[PDB]
Amino acid sequence: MILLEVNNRIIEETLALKFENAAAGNKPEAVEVTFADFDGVLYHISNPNGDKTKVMVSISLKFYKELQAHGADELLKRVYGSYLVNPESGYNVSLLYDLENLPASKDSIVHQAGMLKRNCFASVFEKYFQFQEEGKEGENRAVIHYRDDETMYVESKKDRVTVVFSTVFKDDDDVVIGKVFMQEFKEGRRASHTAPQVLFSHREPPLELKTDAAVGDNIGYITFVLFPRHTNASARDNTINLIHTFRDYLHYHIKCSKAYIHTRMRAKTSDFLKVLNRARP
Amino acid sequence: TATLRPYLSAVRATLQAALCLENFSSQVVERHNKPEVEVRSSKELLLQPVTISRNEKEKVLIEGSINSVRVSIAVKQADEIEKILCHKFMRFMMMRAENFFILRRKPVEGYDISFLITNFHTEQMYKHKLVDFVIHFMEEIDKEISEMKLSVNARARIVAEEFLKNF
Amino acid sequence: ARFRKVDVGEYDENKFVDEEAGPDEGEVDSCLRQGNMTAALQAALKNPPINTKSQAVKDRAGSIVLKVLISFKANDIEKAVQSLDKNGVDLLMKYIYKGFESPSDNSSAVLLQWHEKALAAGGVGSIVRVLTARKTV
Amino acid sequence: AYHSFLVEPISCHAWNKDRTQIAICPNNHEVHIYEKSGNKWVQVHELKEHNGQVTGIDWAPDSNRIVTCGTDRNAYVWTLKGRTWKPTLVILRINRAARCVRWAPNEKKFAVGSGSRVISICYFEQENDWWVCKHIKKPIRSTVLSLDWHPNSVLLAAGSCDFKCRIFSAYIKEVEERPAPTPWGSKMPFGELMFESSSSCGWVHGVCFSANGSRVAWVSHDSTVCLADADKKMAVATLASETLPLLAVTFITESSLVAAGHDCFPVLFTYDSAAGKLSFGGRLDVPAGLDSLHKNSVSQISVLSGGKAKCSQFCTTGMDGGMSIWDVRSLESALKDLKIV
Amino acid sequence: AGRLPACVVDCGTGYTKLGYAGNTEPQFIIPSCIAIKEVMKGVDDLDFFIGDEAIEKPTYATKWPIRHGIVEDWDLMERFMEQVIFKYLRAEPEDHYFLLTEPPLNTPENREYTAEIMFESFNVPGLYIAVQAVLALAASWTSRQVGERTLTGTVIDSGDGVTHVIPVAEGYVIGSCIKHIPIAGRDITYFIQQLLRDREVGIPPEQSLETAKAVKERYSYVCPDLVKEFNKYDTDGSKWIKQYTGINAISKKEFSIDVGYERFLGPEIFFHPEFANPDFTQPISEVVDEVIQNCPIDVRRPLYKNIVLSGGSTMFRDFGRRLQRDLKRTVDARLKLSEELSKPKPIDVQVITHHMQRYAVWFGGSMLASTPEFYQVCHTKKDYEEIGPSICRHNPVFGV
Amino acid sequence: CDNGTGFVLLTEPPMAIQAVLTLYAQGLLTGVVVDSGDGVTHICPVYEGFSLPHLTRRLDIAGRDITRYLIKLLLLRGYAFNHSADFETVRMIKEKLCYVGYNIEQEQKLALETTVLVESYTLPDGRIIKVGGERFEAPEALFQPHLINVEGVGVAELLFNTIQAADIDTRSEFYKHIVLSGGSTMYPGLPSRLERELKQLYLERVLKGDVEKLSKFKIRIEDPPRHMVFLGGAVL
Amino acid sequence: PAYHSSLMDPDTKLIGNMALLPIRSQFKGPAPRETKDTDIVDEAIYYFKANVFFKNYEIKNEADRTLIYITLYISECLKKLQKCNSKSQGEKEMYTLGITNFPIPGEPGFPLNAIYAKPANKQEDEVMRAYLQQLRQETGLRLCEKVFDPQNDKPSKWWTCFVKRQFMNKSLSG
Ligand SMILES: Nc1ncnc2c1ncn2[C@@H]1O[C@H](COP(=O)(O)OP(=O)(O)OP(=O)(O)O)[C@@H](O)[C@H]1O
Ligand SMILES: Nc1ncnc2c1ncn2[C@@H]1O[C@H](COP(=O)(O)OP(=O)(O)OP(=O)(O)O)[C@@H](O)[C@H]1O
Ligand SMILES: COc1ccc(N2C(=O)CS[C@H]2c2cccc(Br)c2)c(OC)c1
Ligand SMILES: [Ca+2]
Ligand SMILES: [Ca+2]
Repeated sequence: MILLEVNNRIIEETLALKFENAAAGNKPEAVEVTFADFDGVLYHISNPNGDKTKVMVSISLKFYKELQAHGADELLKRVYGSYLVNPESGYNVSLLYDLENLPASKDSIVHQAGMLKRNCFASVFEKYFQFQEEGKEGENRAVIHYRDDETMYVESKKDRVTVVFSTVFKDDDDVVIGKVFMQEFKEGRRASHTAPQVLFSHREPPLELKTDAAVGDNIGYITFVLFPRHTNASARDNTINLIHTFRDYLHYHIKCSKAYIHTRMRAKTSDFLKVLNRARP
Repeated sequence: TATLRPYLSAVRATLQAALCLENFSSQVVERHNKPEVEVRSSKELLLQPVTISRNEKEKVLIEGSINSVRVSIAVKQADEIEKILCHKFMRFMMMRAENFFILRRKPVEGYDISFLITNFHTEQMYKHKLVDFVIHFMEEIDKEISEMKLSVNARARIVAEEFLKNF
Repeated sequence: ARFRKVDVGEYDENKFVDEEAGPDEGEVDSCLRQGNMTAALQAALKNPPINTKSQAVKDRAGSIVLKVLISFKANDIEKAVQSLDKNGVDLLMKYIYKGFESPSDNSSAVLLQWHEKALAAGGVGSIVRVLTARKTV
Repeated sequence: AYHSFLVEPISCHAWNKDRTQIAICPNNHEVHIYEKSGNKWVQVHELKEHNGQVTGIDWAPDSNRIVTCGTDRNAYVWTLKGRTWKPTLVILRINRAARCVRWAPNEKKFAVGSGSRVISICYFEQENDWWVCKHIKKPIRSTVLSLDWHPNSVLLAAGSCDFKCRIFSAYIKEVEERPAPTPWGSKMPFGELMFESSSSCGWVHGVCFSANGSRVAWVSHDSTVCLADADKKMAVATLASETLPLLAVTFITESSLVAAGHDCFPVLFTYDSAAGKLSFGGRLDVPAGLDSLHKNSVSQISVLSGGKAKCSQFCTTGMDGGMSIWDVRSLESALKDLKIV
Repeated sequence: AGRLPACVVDCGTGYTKLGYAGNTEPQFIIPSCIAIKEVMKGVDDLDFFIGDEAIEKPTYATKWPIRHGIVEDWDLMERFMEQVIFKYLRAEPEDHYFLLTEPPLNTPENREYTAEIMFESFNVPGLYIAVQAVLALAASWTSRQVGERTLTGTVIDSGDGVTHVIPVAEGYVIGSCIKHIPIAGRDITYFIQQLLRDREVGIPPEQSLETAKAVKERYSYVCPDLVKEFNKYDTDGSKWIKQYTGINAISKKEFSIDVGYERFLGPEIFFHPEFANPDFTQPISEVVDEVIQNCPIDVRRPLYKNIVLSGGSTMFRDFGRRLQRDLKRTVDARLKLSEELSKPKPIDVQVITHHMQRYAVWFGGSMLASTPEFYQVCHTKKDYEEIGPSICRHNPVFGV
Repeated sequence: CDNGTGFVLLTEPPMAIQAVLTLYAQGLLTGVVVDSGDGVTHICPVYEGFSLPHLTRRLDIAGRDITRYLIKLLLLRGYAFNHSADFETVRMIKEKLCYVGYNIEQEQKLALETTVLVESYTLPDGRIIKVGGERFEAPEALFQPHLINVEGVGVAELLFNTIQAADIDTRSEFYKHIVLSGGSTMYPGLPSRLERELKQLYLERVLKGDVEKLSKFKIRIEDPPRHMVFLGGAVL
Repeated sequence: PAYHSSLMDPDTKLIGNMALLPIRSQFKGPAPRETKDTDIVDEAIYYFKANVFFKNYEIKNEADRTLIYITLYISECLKKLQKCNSKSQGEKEMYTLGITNFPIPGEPGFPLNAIYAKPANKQEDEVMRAYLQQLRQETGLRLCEKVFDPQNDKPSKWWTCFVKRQFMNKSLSG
C-alpha cells in the first residue's frame, strides 16, 4: 500500500454488518464502539437511548469550527440529507441509520459513511476551487489546524489554488529523511509535468502565510499549487482525496522507510554474525 | 580512494600485534577475572594506546592490555543522511551485542563503534580471523551505509511520483 | 556511604610504578636543503625525548621527524628506511603512530606510506614495541 | 608430529620420568593424564580437586609426584596410591591466583608464582605431616608469570609483569644445605636477589636456566629474547624480533634456545659466547588458514630427551589444544641451513 | 487516558485481534497471515497484503509468521504492523499508547526487538507488552461465578496452535510449571475433515478443510459419554443428524452433506488425544492436574478453584463441564487412595466459563488499557529513549 | 556434628561455640569471625581462648536473602520465576554465577557498557537464560541492606564498629585476624571487598583523613580454602 | 478411557486366558447358554463405534479379551458387509465369513499374541477354535439387522464409515 485510503473501514464494516442483518430479518444486536482516525479524530458508533433499530455514527474534530466557517455544514447536508441529525453531545457530526427503513442500495450509503471524515474536509477545498473558477480574487485564505501543532492554509489566486501545510518532525533525524522526500516532490514535474507543483521550506514560512507562522528547526512547510485541471468539477473530488491525505502520506512513508532500513540492518548484522562464528574452529 | 588499501593495511598490522592475549586472573581482587583494558586497575598491564588515521575524520583507536583489546572506529560520514544512517546502524548492532559477543554496548567517547576482544575470544577463535573480521567489518559498513542511502533516495522518488501522478 | 567515594587503592602499596631533548633542528634542515633525505631521517631519529615529562618537547621532536617524512618523495622512502638499523626502524615506527594522532592536510596519506615501508623492515614486532614501550615519544 | 587433544586450549602440561604419560589441563579445573599405547594416546586419569582453572603443572621424575596450582589460589601435591591419584593440600598463603609452579630438580621443594606478587617456596615437614612454605616477596611488584630452577635446586629464575627477569635464592635449610658457590654469587641466603634484568618494558612470559646454570634466558612481550651470562659479569645479550611475542623458551644446548609464542611456531636462537651476542637461527616449523603446525599460540615448551645440554626431542602445547613433538635431528636434516649452537 | 483510546493488538497463531481500548469486542479479527511477492529495490517491501486479503493472492505467497515452533521473521512482523496501523486501525501511531500480547514464555530479547520496532519505526508514545494469561484471568472477572478480583488461577488457552495450561499466582506466571498440549482448533478441524472424507461425498476437494472448520464451529459440542451419545444418534437419528451446505467455488453451486458423529467426536480429542494423535495420549484434565500438582503446595487449591478458559477452541458447548468433571474424578480418586492408605479435606475444582471467552485476551487487554492505572505503569517514549529497550523486559502487573 | 540452619562435640549457634572452633582450626585464640550461612550472618570476636557474648553483632541478611534477591532481579529482566517454586533453582544460579563486586561503579560500567559479565545458565526445563550484572547485584545486599529493604549498615561497616567498640590493646590483634566462615562468605572477591571497605572506613572515622598514615594500617583478612566450623570440631 | 466388559463373573469359565462368556445363539459351539437380556456379543456391538477409535486398551478381566476379539471381528464384518447389496446377501456372507479359519492366539497372523494365551494342547485348541467361530457366526448375524437400513440394499453409511478404522491399530486379517 503506497497511497493511504480515504475511508474508515471500521465505520463501513460496522454498518455493513448491521444492514445485512436488518435486511435478513434478524433482531438487532446492540452496538457500542469507540475508535479513531488520523489527525486526532474520534468516532463513536452506538444506539441512541438503547434503541437497537437505530445506529448512530458520530465524528469529533477539535478544529471543526474552522471547517464550519468554510461551508462544512452545508456540504455535509448535501451528501447525507436525512441521515444527518443533530450532533451527539461531544461530537460535531452525527449520521443516523434506521435499520427499519433502509435504502434499496445499502452498499451505497455504507461507503458515504466511511467517508464522513473526508467529507468534513471537502468544503474548505470546494470553496476555494470555486473562488478560483469565478475569478474572485482577494478572498481571505482559510486556516485549518488539523493537529495541535500543525496547520493547513488554503488561498485562491488568479490562476491557481495554493494549499500550504505546516507539519512537524519529532525525531530531529526525521527532518533529514523528510528533506530527502520533499526533494523528490520538488522535482516531481520531471515525472509528471501536469501534476501540481510542490515547494518546500525548512524553518522558514512561505509568503502564502503573510500570519503567526511557526519558525522551528523541526517545522516543515509544503506548498502544493493546484491548477484548474486539478480544481475543476471533474477532478475536484480525486484531488481533494489526495491532497487531504498528504501530511499523513509523508509521515507514513518516512516511518515505512525506517522499517525497510531495519530489514537492511537485520540482513547485514546477520551476515556479520555468520562471518564471526565462522572464525570458530 | 587511493588511500583505503594503505589505511586498512596499517590497521591490520596493528590489530595483529595487539591481539596477543592470555588468560589473566585479577591481581587486585580475590578470584576475579576482568578485561584489564576496561578496569585499568594495574597500569603495568595496559599497553600503549595507538591510533591509525586515514584523514582527520576516519580513524581507529587500538588499546591493548594483557588479556583484552578495545578497538574503536571513527566511521566515514560524508553528509547528514549519512550521519543518521551510521548512528542507527551502529546502534542496531550494539543493541545486539550479546549475539555479537565481541562488540561493546557503547562506543568509547569520540567513536561510532567499539569492539572488546578478550583472551576468551582469542582462545575460542583464530585471532587472524578476528583481525580479518574487523577489516571486513570496516569495509562493509561503508558499502551498507551507501546502499541504505541509495535505498532511501530511490524509495523517496517512487513515492513522490506515485502521489503526484494521480492528480 | 561517604567513605565509598575515596579510592583507597590510590594509596595502595603494590600499585606498580614505572622506572622514573630531541633532534638537532638545524642538522636535519641542512641535510634536507643540503641535498639528500636519508641523512635527514637519521638526524631526525636522533636523541628522542623518551625521558622528558614535557609533552611540549616531545611534540617538538614529533614535528621535526614529521616535517622530514613529508618532505620525502614517495619513491625515496624505502631506500631511507632500509638505511636504518632495527632500533632505528622501531623508533621510526613510534613517530609514525604519533603522526597518526595529528591529521592535517594529507599527512596521513604519506604517513601510511611510511608505515608500509617501516613495517616491511621492522615487521609486526616493531609495532609490538610501540605498544610495549613504557617511555615514549 | 602434531596431535590434537581437544579443540580448546591446553593451559599447561608436564611429562613423567620416561615421557610415557603426559598431564594436560583442558582449559578447566581438571588435569587429564594421557599415556602412549602404540601410536595412540589413551586417557588414563582425571585429577578433579582444583575449584578453579589449573595454571601450573609439573611432574617430579623420581618420586613420581605431580604438583598443580590454579586460579582458586591452591596447590595440590598428587601421589599415586595403587591405581588412583590422591591430592594433598598445600596452603600457599596467597590471596590471589597462582600462575605457575615447578619442582626443584632435587624433588624436595616446589615454587609457585602468583598474582600476589610473591613466590611461594614449598617443602614437606614430615614431622607435623604436611606442606608449608616461605614467601619470596621483595622486590617483586606484580604477577609472577614463569619460573625455572637452576640445576643446584637453590637458584630460581622468575619472570613477572613488572617487566623483569630475576634470580632468587630459594635456599630452604630444613631439607637441604649450604649450596656450593656459583658464578651468580657466593652468598645465597633465602630470598637473596642474585640478579635483575634492566629492561623496563615487556612482560616476561618465560624464563630458563641453561643445563649448567651459568646462563639464564627469558622472553618478553616486547618481542625480544634475552640471555644473561654469569661467566661474563652477568652481561645481557638482547635480540629484538620482527614477529609476534614469544611465550615460552628453553635451552637445547648451552648456546641454543628454542622458543615459541603467538606466531604459533618454534624458532631457534643461538648465543655467540665470544661476541656476547644472540642471533635468530630461523623457523623450525616449515610448511584454519595458517602454515604452522599449531593453529593458535604456543604457550609451553619442554625438553623430552637429551636434557637441556643436548636436547634430541622437545614438546610444545598451545591454545589450539595441540601437542607437538619435535625431533632436533630430523629438523637439522630437513633444514640444511639450520645451525644449532 | 487522554482524548484517544489506546490500540490493542493480540496476534495469534491463526488470527489477530485488533481494536481500540474500551470496546468489548475487537474491531477487526483477521487471519494471522501476510502475502508477499517472491534485491528489493524501489518500494517492493510495501507490496504485501495481510489478513483475508492475503490468503489467496494469485501472484503472492501467503506466510504465517506466528506459530509455536519456528524462529520469528521480524521483517514480516514489522511490515504486518504497518498495515495494522495505517490500513486497518487508521491510528496516527504517535498519538496512541499500544498494548501488544506476547506468546507464553516469550524471551525478554523478543520484547526489546518489539520495542525497537514500535518506538524506532512507528514512534509510539507508549508501549505495554502483556502476558496473555494475565489478560485471560482479568477477562474472567466478568463472570457471575467469580465476583471478586484475583490474579491467581489456572489458565487454559486453546486457540489454533497449541493449547496451554498456565498457572498464575498473584499475577505472576509460574513459568517453570507451564505445560502445553498438542491439540488445538486446527487439530480438531483436521480430525473432522478425516471423518467427513470417510462418509460424505460431494465435498469439494479444495474446500475439505473449509467445510470441516465450518461444521466444527456450527455443530460441534462435548458430550458426557461416547457410547450413550452414539446410541442417541443411532436410536433417533432424526433429532441428532444435522444437515450442512456450502457453495463449491468452481461451480458456485450448493453441496449438502449429513453432519453426524463428528459433532461430538471432534472436541473429544481434548479428552482422548490418542484418537487423532499417535504421539500424545494424556487427557487434558490430567495435564491440568499434573501442572497444578507441580506448583507450590500452598497455592494448589487456589489454582483448582479458578481454572479459566480462553480462546476459540474452548467455545465448544460443555467444554468446561466435561473438564471440571474429569478433573474432579482424578482428584477425588487420588484423595481416596490416600485415605484408604491409613484425611485430605476435599479439593474444590471449578472451571470458569464466561461470555467474553472467544477473545478473552483481547478483551482483557482492552479493559486494562482503558484504565488510568494502565497509563501510569506503561513505558513511555522518553523512558525508552533514556534507558533503552531493556525497560520493556518487565511489564508491571495490575488490576487487583 | 556441625548443625546448620539449612544444611547439616556439637557446634553451637552464636548468642562448643562455632566462632572459636573456626579460629581454632586456624591455630588461633584471638580474632574476629565473620560467619555467614543460609539464615543469618554474625560477627563473633574471640579473645585469647574463648568468645565474648557482648560486642558480638548480627546481620539480618544472608544466603536465603541473596537467593531471594536474585530471584526478584531476574524477574525484573523478563524471566518468569516463582519465589516458592524455583527457589532451589535460583540458589544454584546464585552459587554458580554470583560474586562480590570490588568497585561497584566499575562493575556497573562492565555490565552496562560490555557483555563480559553475561553468562548463560540452562534451566531444568531446558530454557536458557542470561545472567550478567545481577551476578554482583544480588550479593551487594550484604553491603547495602536497604537494597532488600532491611535497615542497617552492611557486613563491612558492621564489622568495623564491632572491632572499634573493642579495647585498644586488642584492636590490632583483632584487625589482623578476621576470618571468614560459612557458605555465604565464598562469593569471589568477598575478602577483597571487605578489606577495601574497612580501609575506607578507617581512613574516614579513625585516621579522620590523614591519608599518609594509612599505609601502616595492618589489614589481613584470612580467607582459608575450607566449612571451618566442622573442621574445628574434627581436630579437637 | 475405553469401554470394558462387565460380564466377568467369579464363576466365569476360561478357554486359554479368554473368558468363555455365554451367548444367546442357535449356532453350535462351547458357548454357555445365555439367559440374561444381553450378552458379550451385545456388549461389544453397543461399544463398537466408541471403542474402535481407541489405540490403547488395558486388559482388566479375561472378559476384556473376549470383548476385544469380537470388536476386531466386527471390523472384519464391515469390510465384507460394505460391498453387499441386501440384508439377505449380507447375512449370506456373514456365514461365509464366520466359517473362515481366522488365526487364533499363538498363531502367526493373530495380532495381540503377547496378550492372549496360546491353547495348551489339542483339546483347548479345538474348543477355542469352536468358541471363536461360534462368536463370529453370531456376531455377524446381529450386525446385519443393525447395518442394513430398514430399506434393504443399503448398508448404512453410518456403519460403512468405520470400515477403515482399526481398534488398537490391529486386524484379524493383518
Ligand atoms: N465456536 C467455536 N467452537 C470451536 N472452535 C471455534 C469456535 N469458534 C472459533 N473456533 C476456532 O478457534 C480457533 C481460533 O482461535 P483463536 O484465534 O482464539 O486462537 P489464536 O490466538 O489464533 O491461536 P493461539 O492463541 O494458540 O496463538 C479456530 O480453529 C476456530 O475454528
Ligand atoms: N559457593 C557458594 N557461594 C555463595 N553462597 C553459597 C555457596 N555455597 C553455598 N552457599 C549458600 O550459603 C548458604 C548455606 O550456608 P551453610 O552451608 O553455611 O548454611 P548452614 O550452616 O546450614 O546455616 P547457618 O550457617 O545459617 O546455620 C545457602 O544460602 C547456600 O546457598
Ligand atoms: C513470531 O513473530 C513474533 C515475534 C514476537 C512477537 N511479539 C513479541 O515478542 C513482543 S509482543 C509480540 C508482537 C506482536 C505484534 C507486533 C510485534 Br513487532 C510484536 C510476536 O507476537 C506474538 C510475534
Ligand atoms: Ca489467543
Ligand atoms: Ca553454620
